[PDB]
Amino acid sequence: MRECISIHVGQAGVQIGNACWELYCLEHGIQPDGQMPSDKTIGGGDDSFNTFFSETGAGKHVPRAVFVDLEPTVIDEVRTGTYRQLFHPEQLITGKEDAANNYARGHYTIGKEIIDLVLDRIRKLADQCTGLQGFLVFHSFGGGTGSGFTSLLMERLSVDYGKKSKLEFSIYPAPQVSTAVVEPYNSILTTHTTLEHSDCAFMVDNEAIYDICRRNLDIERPTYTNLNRLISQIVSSITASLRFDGALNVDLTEFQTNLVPYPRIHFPLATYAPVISAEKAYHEQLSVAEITNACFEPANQMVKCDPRHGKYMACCLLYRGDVVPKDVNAAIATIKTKRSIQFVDWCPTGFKVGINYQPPTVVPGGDLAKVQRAVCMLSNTTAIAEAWARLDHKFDLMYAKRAFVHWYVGEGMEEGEFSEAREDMAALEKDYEEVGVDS
Amino acid sequence: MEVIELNKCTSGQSFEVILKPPSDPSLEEIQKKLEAAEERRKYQEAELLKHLAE
Amino acid sequence: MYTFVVRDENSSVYAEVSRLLLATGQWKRLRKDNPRFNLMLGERNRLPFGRLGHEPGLVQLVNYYRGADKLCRKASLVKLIKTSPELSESCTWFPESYVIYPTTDEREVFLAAYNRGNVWIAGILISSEASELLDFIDEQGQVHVIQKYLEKPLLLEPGHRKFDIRSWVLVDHLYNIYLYREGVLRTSSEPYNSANFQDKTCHLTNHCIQKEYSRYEEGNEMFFEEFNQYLMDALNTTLENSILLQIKHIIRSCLMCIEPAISTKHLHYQSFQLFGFDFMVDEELKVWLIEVNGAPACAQKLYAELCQGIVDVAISSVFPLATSIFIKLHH
Amino acid sequence: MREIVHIQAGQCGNQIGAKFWEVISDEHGIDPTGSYHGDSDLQLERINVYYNEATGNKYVPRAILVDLEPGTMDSVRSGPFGQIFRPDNFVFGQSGAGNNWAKGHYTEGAELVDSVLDVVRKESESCDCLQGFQLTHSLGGGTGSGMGTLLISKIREEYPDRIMNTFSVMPSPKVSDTVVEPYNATLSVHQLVENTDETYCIDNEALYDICFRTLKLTTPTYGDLNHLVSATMSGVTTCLRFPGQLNADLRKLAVNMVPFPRLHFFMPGFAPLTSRGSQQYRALTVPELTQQMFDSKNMMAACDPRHGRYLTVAAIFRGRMSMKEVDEQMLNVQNKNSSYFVEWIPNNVKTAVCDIPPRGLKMSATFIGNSTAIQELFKRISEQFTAMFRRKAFLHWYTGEGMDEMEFTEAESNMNDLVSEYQQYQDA
Ligand SMILES: CC[C@]1(O)C[C@@H]2CN(CCc3c([nH]c4cc(F)ccc34)[C@@](C(=O)OC)(c3cc4c(cc3OC)N(C)[C@H]3[C@@](O)(C(=O)OC)[C@H](OC(C)=O)[C@]5(CC)C=CCN6CC[C@]43[C@@H]65)C2)C1
Ligand SMILES: Nc1nc2c(ncn2[C@@H]2O[C@H](COP(=O)(O)OP(=O)(O)OP(=O)(O)O)[C@@H](O)[C@H]2O)c(=O)[nH]1
Ligand SMILES: Nc1nc2c(ncn2[C@@H]2O[C@H](COP(=O)(O)OP(=O)(O)O)[C@@H](O)[C@H]2O)c(=O)[nH]1
Ligand SMILES: [Ca+2]
Ligand SMILES: [Mg+2]
Repeated sequence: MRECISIHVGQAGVQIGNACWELYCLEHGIQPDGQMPSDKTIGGGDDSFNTFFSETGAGKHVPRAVFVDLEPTVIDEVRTGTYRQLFHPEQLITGKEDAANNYARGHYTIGKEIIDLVLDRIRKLADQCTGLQGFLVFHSFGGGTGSGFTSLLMERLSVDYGKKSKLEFSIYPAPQVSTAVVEPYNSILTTHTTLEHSDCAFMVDNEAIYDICRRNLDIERPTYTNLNRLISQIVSSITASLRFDGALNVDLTEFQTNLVPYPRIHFPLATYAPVISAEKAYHEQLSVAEITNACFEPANQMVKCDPRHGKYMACCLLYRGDVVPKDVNAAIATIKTKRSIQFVDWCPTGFKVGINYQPPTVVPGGDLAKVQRAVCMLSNTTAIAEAWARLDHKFDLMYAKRAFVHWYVGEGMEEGEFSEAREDMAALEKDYEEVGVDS
Repeated sequence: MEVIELNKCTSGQSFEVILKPPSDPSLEEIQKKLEAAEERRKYQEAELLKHLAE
Repeated sequence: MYTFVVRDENSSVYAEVSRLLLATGQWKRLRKDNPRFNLMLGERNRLPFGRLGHEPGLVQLVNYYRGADKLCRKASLVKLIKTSPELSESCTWFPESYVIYPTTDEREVFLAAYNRGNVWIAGILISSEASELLDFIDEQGQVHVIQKYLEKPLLLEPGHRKFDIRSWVLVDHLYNIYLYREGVLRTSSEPYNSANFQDKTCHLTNHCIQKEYSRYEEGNEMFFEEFNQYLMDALNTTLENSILLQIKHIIRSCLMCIEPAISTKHLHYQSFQLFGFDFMVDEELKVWLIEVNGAPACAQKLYAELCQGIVDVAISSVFPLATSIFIKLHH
Repeated sequence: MREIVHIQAGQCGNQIGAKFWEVISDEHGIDPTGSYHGDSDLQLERINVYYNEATGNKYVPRAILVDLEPGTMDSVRSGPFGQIFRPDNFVFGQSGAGNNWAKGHYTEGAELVDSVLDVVRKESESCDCLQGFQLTHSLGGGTGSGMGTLLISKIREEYPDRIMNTFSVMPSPKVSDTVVEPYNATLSVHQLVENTDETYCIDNEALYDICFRTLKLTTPTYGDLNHLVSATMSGVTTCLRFPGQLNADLRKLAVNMVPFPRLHFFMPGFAPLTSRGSQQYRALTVPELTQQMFDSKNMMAACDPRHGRYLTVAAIFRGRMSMKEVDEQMLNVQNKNSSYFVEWIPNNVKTAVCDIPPRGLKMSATFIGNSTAIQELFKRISEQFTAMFRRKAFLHWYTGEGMDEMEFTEAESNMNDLVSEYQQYQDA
């Protein structure tokens, strides 16, 4: 067993992190105080769930997690909230004032004054790891910390841990819930810097989460707790394989190998179904056919885009609940004739499939109903470059007038780093188009 | 069409199904980057304090 | 009030559309790069599809089906028919064609069936023995297609002249397939040249290569009431029975084939689009499909009517305001 | 605790400052003696943005009161909440400034400034995490105008990296009859253009019209004007004083509102408008809140929004209402009048909703626009300035304090540049 360390950066990473660790605990039967009756190795072990938890002589299972916000408001909630015994203080790291939705202030100005203390607290976790495999980094693109500190920490982690893997869970900026008009700036900036230090990035457009919450959960104006519970499920699906017995995606290097043939095109599209309101008065349960088909509907993706107008390089079906292979292939058979699922010549048309018999765990009281089977698809499609195009277009509109640029320059960043980052994204968009050029 | 690598636990199953075959900076350079920046800024601020003293 | 932007300034068709829409007091035109539109009359090239359907508060509708270029490019149309079960060699209405590259093409598979009264066609170039044809495509550098030339066309009288037929098909967001009831034959001024064709004007009936060499029709446009009245008197039939039934079956088959790849049923933006379909009626009254045009122009006589139908079928149906010129091809 | 140091200088500055303090004190549940008596944990969460605490669990406005003459101080000490202010925080002289900017900036106020700065630096050395400063003052007089901006130049030199914020009351011949006010405003605007991060332009032209026209108040008093001015100040500071996501500190606010450093002059707006003492009979609907607060008749600077384009915009709603309907209504505004928001700042309108309504309303909306239409404000003052200055009229009241004409030519130039600068981005 090889341990995985989570790193929650910024308000979004921290609040998403909190929801994941609550979902995680429910799933492995760990109580709000790290106690886990079902573990019979008191004091430790090397079970599959020890990749995400380490063990205390007195019986505590404590996340291999580190939270870091540049101000105290949010992590204070964790220090005081319901799961406060689960983390020990050394891993909740908070600063004085924040990065004011300014990438340059999180990377250059305030970052420098905290990078070392954070790397310290991280190495403390590596030291109690028999065979550490890599990092799971949770952050937003749009704030100052989540973009600019996160890109600084990444570059340090690559220097300090070359052998290790790093996956991202990245919250893509959406007007319906954004709190800054500079978010496209911070998003290009931190994607450019981080591209070469992240092995696999799971982008979640707050826009997509928001509509799923309105359309399928009947939530008038979804809040961050709605958004984050849904994100906790998608994320739990993608990490189920590292915390449970299985033979698919059993270590971070396999997300690389299964999903990412090209290092820069490391942004696989997640798709999840079924999302059912727990308020629905009885629900006609969905079939393997029905849930697997759902996976090719844009309205179920973590990023709106049209994978018909691009090619595939990889595709994973992660099932949870009551599923047997015959059904899955029966299902894949039908849709293969109904849908437009063209791969890139230099790749085979196939699906890797993972089934975990234990159905999706529902947060008691939450908005999600408890379904007898569920599925997350991880497809590396080129249609996800739609999301790059529209974010790059917003950057261009503002940048051609230098609007707000003076805030980043005022922190010591040179105007030129803007065009460098955007030039990268222009290359990245060309890469994407080359791969999917055919029809 | 072809089911490969089938593996079964008591938690679930794993397998592949293929329908058709085919056909870095250093802690050194990082400091020069950051310091140059806090440089570019401390100078801008001092340009400001100098104008304010005029 | 609805808003719309105009991003293809050389569209006679959508100049009239925006003219009508404005002429209603319920539509405003925006700066082309203002994101807060309801209707994009989009560009012809690299229309930014991925930017549509992400403006909250806005239902957005655009006048092109992404992916519809597979049906409207000559290299692609051929590949679409051949490599698609719903059409395939199941096809009796498309001339024999092959794609070819000026040195996954068919220049070798083309010679194969060539061993057999062989006349073919390529800015175009027709011939009877290959070599010269294959040589021509090797001259230029863009992919080229070589379909059998239709040796025995149906010839209008008086004149003994060749014609093609243009039908405009509108497809709305629901994927209704609408056939404007008025069509046009683009005739020829000079009589068809049985022996010897490498001259053109009298074979190629394109309006341009004929307002440059031309008598019986104004502008060389024969509309349907006259072509029907002619068919009755010379062939004892109707346009309906003889031609239109095959046209509808060709339009309906083509667009349903690609409907899974370009439908916008559950998409975050909607599409409609106007197609120009071009047909060839041969000696035996068998219709053949030539090209599909993704940005048709109209005929001057008919702009008024087709352009109000577009507004009513395709735009007012999605943004309603404060006895039909079309034939819905029921699939 | 991200604290804010409040400075109020001059008659106007001290009178709208004292009225800001009694209004937010209510909102937070502090009585004139500094004791909390509220019915909500929401009232105390961010209390330390504007207050200090002492033994007895009393709250003291983090506020400094400055005038070159001794009234007003007396007026404020003997006002409703007069007794809450730390007494050592009253800093005042005796001479006065005679509505003379040079007296405030250079001569009289020079003598007094350091005593103001020691209370400022005292209050600052006592802060966990200082956001910056907020000053209230007028531009038409001598003390708030000339000494107000002197203090901004000093404070910025001591705190070059904190945020400087002002509520700057602009003069209008509809309300006052001192001929030199256009001089004191143009010398002040030059200063504000160079040394503040955010300035709310409270225009006495717009406050007068709202009171006379809209509110039917045919003999308006300053208390009437200041009623509108404290509703606005309360409004535009909600996001700093309660919990929330949008614009919750001054730097956050500046990064959202200020796309270019000199264009930091804001049009406040508010709805519903109301006379002091106006019995309020029915709430507004969320759609009435919205169309109204973007209405020109509700702006606190006298400028026509439809004569410009909005660069950035912040909207604040207060009271129990539906997020869904606010969001739908804010979206319709931008979609129905979309040419009024520059297309090259995507999504330039940010919205917050606070549950706690202001005093006496069940529902209000506060608007903060950074519109190029505010050039109309600077053109009005520049035209009044030019008419006198082209004959150097009244200059001796200033040259006799030591000033030189050239300093006038420079203010006039830097403000004409500010106008031409707004015009640039209004065409673009
Ligand atoms: C909110 C703070 C204030 O209270 C607002 C004001 C002024 N102030 C003192 C109060 C006062 C007023 N009037 C007075 C006459 C006196 F002998 C002594 C005192 C006053 C005002 C009032 O209550 O009026 C009934 C009052 C005053 C004025 C006014 C309206 C108004 O109220 C609707 N105009 C719009 C101005 C005026 O120039 C014009 O029309 O052109 C624009 C006036 O010319 C006319 C009408 O002919 C007038 C009238 C004396 C002429 C000379 C100097 N201008 C300076 C202000 C202006 C005058 C209330 C501050
Ligand atoms: N879905 C979701 N998105 C969030 C959440 N919190 C923050 N975000 C995203 O983050 C963006 C704002 O920037 P943040 O990443 O939160 O910045 P921060 O963590 O507050 O740190 P600062 O740089 O100091 O602002 C918003 O536009 C959101 O899209 C959350 O809890 N859930
Ligand atoms: N809105 C409002 N404006 C005021 C008030 N008091 C003064 N003013 C404005 O301020 C200008 C005079 O400035 P003044 O008070 O003499 O400045 P000071 O000498 O520095 O205190 C006038 O033109 C008024 O329009 C007030 O209570 N409310
Ligand atoms: Ca164990
Ligand atoms: Mg934060």
